[PDB]
Amino acid sequence: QVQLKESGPGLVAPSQSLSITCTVSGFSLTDYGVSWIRQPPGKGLEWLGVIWGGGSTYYNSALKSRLSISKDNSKSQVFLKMNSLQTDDTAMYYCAKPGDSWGQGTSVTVSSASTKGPSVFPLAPSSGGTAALGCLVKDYFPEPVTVSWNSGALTSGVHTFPAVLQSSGLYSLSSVVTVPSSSLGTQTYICNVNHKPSNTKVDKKVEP
Amino acid sequence: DIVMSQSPSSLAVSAGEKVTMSCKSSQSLLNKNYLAWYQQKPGQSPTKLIYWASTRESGVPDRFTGSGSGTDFTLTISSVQAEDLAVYYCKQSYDLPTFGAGTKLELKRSVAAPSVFIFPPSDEQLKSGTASVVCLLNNFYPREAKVQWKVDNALQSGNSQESVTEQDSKDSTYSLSSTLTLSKADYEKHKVYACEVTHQGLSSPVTKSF
Repeated sequence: QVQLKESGPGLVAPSQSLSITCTVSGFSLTDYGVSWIRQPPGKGLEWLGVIWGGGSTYYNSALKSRLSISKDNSKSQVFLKMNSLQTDDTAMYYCAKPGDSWGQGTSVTVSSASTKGPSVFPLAPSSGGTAALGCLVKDYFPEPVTVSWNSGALTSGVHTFPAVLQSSGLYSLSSVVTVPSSSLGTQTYICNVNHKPSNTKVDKKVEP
Repeated sequence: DIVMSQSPSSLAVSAGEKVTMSCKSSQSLLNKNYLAWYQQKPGQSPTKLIYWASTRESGVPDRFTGSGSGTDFTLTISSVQAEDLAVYYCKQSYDLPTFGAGTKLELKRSVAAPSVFIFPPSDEQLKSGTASVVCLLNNFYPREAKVQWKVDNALQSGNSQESVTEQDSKDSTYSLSSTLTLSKADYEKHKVYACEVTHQGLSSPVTKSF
């Protein structure tokens, strides 16, 4: 079954150029059109463009001039190129195929600032009937992370908070999971924290 | 481009209710109406629900009803579940596709008190001369809480930030983190750390503390 996978930088400088590729499997691009949609944080969906089978490309009127969509059937790939990026262009970027399935999306932040990986500190459990624990993901930039527990295995009771801005202008969040106090001794909990844009992968033993 | 006008922008609704949301288009969509409806769950990654106005997508429930024609369209949910908590977008495809601004459908539900957990700074972090103390408010409704920190009975201000989750997809509740930030210095000088939480679903304020 069809899947689409986007890949792109995560952070880019204003006025520079953006490149995202969508790698597609489970269908052939001679047969299907792939379109691009972006979503700026807290805003709605905006349609960027599409490339048809023998594409033949159409764009979004407003952005038409800044934008090029091309593809490579052979490599099973579609490219989105955008230039003179402003901070307005900060969005989650998706590619998409009765229709119709979307990629996960790639977060793209336009800022002149540089990348910083997160520090991860454990939120350790202590002294009704259930207990919380967690990890603190402090000062990183840009979005996002992308926190999990036991490399997938744990997904219920888990909350991962939206990133908040520090006065430093860096982001931080916490990821907590609830468990029963009983399980605390015998069960072991590790949080796996990824920050694509800085190439940081961290795992943390969370002990009582 | 064709302007796509969606309404209302937001909808608060108990799980029992039937809800209906409109999407008008500055121009007509008929050649088949090229109107589509999308659903975006707390990200996620939007899924297409309905095309040509009224025909649903594969594996999509019978509760989702698309209707209307030419210029005025409707999306209906018959008995909204908690899992339907999402934002819904319409897309015209007749021209260069454009989306409406969207309708956030929030779930209403009964008042639920928060369970409150507190977390001292980790030894690892303290070796960096900073101290984050965390107070967690689990699974509550409404959104929608006062969190107050006290160090050694001394009320705090300007030294905390809060993050609220999106409403839960299965029970419609919120969770909240409050985070006190201090220097290793200010922290080590003091012994007792408390968050006091007041909330609608709480007879009197609850304080967790170490």
